[PDB]
Amino acid sequence: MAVFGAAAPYLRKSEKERLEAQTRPFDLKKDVFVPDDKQEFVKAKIVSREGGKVTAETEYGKTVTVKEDQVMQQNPPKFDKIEDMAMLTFLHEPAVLYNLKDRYGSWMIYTYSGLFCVTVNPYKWLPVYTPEVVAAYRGKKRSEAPPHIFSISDNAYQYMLTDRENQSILITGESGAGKTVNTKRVIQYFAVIALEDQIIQANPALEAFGNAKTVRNDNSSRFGKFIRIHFGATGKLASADIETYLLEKSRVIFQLKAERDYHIFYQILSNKKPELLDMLLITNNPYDYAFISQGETTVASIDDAEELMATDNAFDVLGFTSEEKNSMYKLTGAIMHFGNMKFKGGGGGGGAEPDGTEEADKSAYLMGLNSADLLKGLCHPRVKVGNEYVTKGQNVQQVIYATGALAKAVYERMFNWMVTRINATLETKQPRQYFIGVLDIAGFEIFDFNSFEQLCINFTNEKLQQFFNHHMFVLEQEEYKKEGIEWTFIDFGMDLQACIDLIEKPMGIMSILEEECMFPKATDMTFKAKLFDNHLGKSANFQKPRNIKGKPEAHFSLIHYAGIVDYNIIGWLQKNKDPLNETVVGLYQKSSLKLLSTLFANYGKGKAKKGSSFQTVSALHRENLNKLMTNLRSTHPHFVRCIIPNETKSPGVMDNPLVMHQLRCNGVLEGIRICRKGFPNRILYGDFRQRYRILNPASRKGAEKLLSSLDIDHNQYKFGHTKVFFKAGLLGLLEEMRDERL
Amino acid sequence: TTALVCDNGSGLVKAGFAGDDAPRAVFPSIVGRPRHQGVMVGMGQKDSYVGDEAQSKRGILTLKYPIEHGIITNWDDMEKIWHHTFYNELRVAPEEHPTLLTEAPLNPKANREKMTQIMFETFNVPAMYVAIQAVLSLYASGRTTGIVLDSGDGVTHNVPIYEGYALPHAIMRLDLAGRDLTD
Amino acid sequence: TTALVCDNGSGLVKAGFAGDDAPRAVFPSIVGRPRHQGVMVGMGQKDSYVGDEAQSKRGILTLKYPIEHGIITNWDDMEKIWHHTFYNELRVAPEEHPTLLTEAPLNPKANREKMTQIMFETFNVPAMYVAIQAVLSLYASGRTTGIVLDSGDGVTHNVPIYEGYALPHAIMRLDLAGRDLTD
Ligand SMILES: Nc1ncnc2c1ncn2[C@@H]1O[C@H](COP(=O)(O)OP(=O)(O)O)[C@@H](O)[C@H]1O
Ligand SMILES: Nc1ncnc2c1ncn2[C@@H]1O[C@H](COP(=O)(O)OP(=O)(O)O)[C@@H](O)[C@H]1O
Ligand SMILES: [Mg+2]
Ligand SMILES: [Mg+2]
Repeated sequence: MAVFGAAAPYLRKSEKERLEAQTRPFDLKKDVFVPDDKQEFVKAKIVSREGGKVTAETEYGKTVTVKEDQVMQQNPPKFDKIEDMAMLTFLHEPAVLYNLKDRYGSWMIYTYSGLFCVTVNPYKWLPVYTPEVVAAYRGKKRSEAPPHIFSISDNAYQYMLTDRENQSILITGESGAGKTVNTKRVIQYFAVIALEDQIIQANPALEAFGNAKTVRNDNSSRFGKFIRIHFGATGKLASADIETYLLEKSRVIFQLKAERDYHIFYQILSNKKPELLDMLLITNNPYDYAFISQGETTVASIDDAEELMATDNAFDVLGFTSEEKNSMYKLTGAIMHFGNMKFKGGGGGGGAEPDGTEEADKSAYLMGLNSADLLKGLCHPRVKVGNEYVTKGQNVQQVIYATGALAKAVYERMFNWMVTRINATLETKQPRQYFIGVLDIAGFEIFDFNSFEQLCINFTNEKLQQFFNHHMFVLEQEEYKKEGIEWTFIDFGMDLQACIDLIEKPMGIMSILEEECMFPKATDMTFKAKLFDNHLGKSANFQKPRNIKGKPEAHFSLIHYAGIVDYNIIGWLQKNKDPLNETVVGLYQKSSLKLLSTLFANYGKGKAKKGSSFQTVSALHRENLNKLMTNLRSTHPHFVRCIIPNETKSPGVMDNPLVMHQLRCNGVLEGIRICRKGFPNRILYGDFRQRYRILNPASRKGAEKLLSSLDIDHNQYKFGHTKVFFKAGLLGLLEEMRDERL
Repeated sequence: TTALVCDNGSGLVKAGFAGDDAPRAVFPSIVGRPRHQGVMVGMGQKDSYVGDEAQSKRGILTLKYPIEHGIITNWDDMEKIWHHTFYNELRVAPEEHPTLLTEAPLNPKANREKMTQIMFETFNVPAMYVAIQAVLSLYASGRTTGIVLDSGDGVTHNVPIYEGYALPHAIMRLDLAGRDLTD
Repeated sequence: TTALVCDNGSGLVKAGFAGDDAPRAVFPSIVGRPRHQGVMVGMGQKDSYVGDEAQSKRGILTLKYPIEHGIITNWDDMEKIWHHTFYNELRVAPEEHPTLLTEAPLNPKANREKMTQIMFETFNVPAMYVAIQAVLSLYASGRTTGIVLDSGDGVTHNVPIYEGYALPHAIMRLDLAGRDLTD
């Protein structure tokens, strides 16, 4: 342990201290966990089990009584502070929480969770990250190396070198909890093992254009950032590539009441730069504008002035000039003014024509287009039929939807072009051999007012979890075939895929919504009725909603790996539509500004494309997810979990409900549940002998004789050649009879 | 796979893939035959000109319309029209594309029966469906009620639909159409 | 807790929580069925329109009253009416609410028995009571004597009450009511 220097304590405690802490009073019979009101569970001593009534004295001194059917044992001393949750003798939902709690009490930051890694961000500087530890750590395999990110990083590096296959790392956590600095130190580790400054310099542009304020977090990130770190032929760092996925467009136009839009607009409205405001003719009052005033106007999340200044400086020190920066600023201003458009139905005709044109005039001046041409295109889109062009009629609702779709599409194209430019600037001329992926995605966010965006996020998280379950099953089967202990071949995928099939497949909620928005007279009540007719009783995951503590509204509830989640239908139909206008795109391509580059291309065998009108956000999302899964599945994945310890900044203190929510959304409970149905406890015959042979004082025959005398049933264990597998109950019985033996 | 929407109509065949904003192929439903002898040897003129091509050679052909008022009267010509539409216009194999066909109200049942038989046997389309012009026209108009007056080149008919429910006893048909206007 | 006062009557269901000045939900007692087929697909029309909704779709529905003269003749329709009243007009679950029902004098005993059985079984109300439509009217007038003439839509009756003591031998019932006047 001397190798780990003075960071050794945090990395692991000394064996002497472990032995010293092992011995402390614990009666397994009546020291079991008890349900609590303030928290999910508390540590309390049960006086006795008087029928269905019990008396538990907790650390707070309460004498509350609980039902006898929800009592559950507690970890014995000899297995406390365990490094891996897979090895815990009794696997229970709050047991992991309490073990992590008491481990962070001793400041054990990093923990194994079978295939998972649990890392809680410390609030104080620690020597674990000193580069001396990095230098001296090389040469240790994952098994013996205690928990830390470096262990899995080195394991993946070794896999990529030897097995000759791509590896990927998946990080899960809330933005602002240390994810950025964690990625920074991980890339620093990779550099040490052989452009961190460039990545740090380029991040501000990314989070400035990709984060927005939500109720849970003031700096919530939405888009699925991804970074592929490439290497040379000789296993040396070569260069890095950056890609983005699953960027949400609904946030641009529609925002919840207590949430903000993207930070770009608020930052632009900063008064410390008057030149931009005056040259863009921007109204300094955010209330006047329509797109922003709907959501929360402003919060004390982050001072936008210096953040905007830093982003501008980072752009200035980047490869491109200031004319391009002015271009993005003016295009963002143009995106801002599309909300001032107004249209009035013609008195004598169904078609609706504009009433005001000053906003249209200034916008067209901004893009260098013609106001009359733009108004004609919006009002009278041209379409190609056969070999001739014809004009189509549009009403107020259709033109409003078209304007919203145009704004969302132009913003998405701006973001994609920015990402491509950043990638090109970061690109170096080194050869690109096998890469290491790094994936950051939004978590399984849960609200009391879940909506369409939350549904998409939850669906993506559920698909990711299903992938993780499949990967873990493959690893378990590989281990079983290696050990020759092979049973229960049923795959662990369909169990979670049952809910997936109710979303993406035809006749699913998403498909039904996509069809319904096409129907000319669809309404929310009709959509709910169609959902109920097609899924109530017929599906095993669709069920009625539930009303608790006066929740504002609930229409339907789904069962996920994270529990029961209810969604609100209201508002979904209006925002699902994304009907683009072709003639406006053609006009943009004809423009005299850089915009034409972003809208360069948009819509003997005769393949058929998709109509503009037949465009919905839900489909694109699905498509994007697919084109992600067809890529991420090509690499061996690795998982990293980050858990916030408390809502407050105070170190040490914890809020049990927050930890419960983090664990539920991270899928750790799902992993433990998948592990417990099999044989999670596996022990070598040497250790088993040296620890349990004193029970029957006197290797296949010896083990068989020893177990035959313990009244162990045949189905409670698996008898192998290298390791022996036991059930949790067997371990508990062995512990009890060891306690009575001594 | 993707669905295929073809409208024979009358005097103008228009076809395309489902989900598109406008039909890809639009051309007159005309079959032309040469009425002269032909003296040049080696060119090898074909015995039947079909579709828009017949317009180019309009001056040496006897143009015939396969359908008079909705009802098909020359089945071989209709087969030629459908073959041209499927192969020389859309360049797709109907073996893997369901076909939606449009047919006017109040027509002989033998017409639909023969249409479906030809589609299923000659072209082996995996599946097909037949719809009414009025319902589709109402669909395209973004409406669920109202009375729709469809007046093509073959027949003019009025169909009232209320809340997605038709009124068969109130459907009216009149044989006056564009062809009579031209005459 | 609170009690629900449902007055089925005939041709007009009126209901509301006890202690309110006036009934909260009033709507006709009719069940409408679509007598046409429907051409537009995907709308997913329900097979039965109940209550005030049927009044907005009179032109494509056939309307049936579940109550001819006080008595109930179509029990499924009446069950639909009760379900709509409990779950849509009032939006209150009847699991924890006693109910007070009203009916005319001199009605078949099977009607009352089946009403009670349906209310206890289908809806599982904690308790229920049945009253004469005349005694309640007398209560509402702030009186304790006199005769009350209750001329509804289904049946008319006269019930003399003196000092709170009803006189069964003098109760008179006549089947002429508003429906016959409409006819
Ligand atoms: N601009 C126009 N003005 C007057 N008549 C027209 C015009 N365009 C087309 N038509 C008439 O409409 C007919 C085409 O009808 P069409 O829509 O093809 O009917 P169907 O759908 O039954 O094939 C032509 O015969 C032509 O005479
Ligand atoms: N002002 C009025 N003039 C004429 N008829 C009326 C008037 N008000 C109500 N009615 C008739 O009374 C009937 C409603 O009777 P109602 O009191 O609902 O009986 P019940 O209580 O048995 O339902 C209707 O059919 C209607 O024709
Ligand atoms: Mg037609
Ligand atoms: Mg009455």
